[PDB]
Amino acid sequence: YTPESVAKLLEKISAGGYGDKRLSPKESEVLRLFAEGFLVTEIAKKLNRSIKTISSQKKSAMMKLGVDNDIALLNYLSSVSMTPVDK
Repeated sequence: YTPESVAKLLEKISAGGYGDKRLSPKESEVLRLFAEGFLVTEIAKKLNRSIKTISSQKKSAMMKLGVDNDIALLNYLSSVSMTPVDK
């Protein structure tokens, strides 16, 4: 969720993310729960599905946005500020 030195590093590596102005519906749901706290296991159980279709969906958001870490997606949603939770 929130480390301290990989989080200051990752917000310095990406620093923005203004390409596509909204990310796809299931991309935004899987990222909203990852950004809230829930992990790929609990995000799949909450959305009523397996960890495989969640992992393909989080890897579709990771590869479309251009990141190489799960914490880098959490930085992305805080950097753009899509949700009102500052995190």
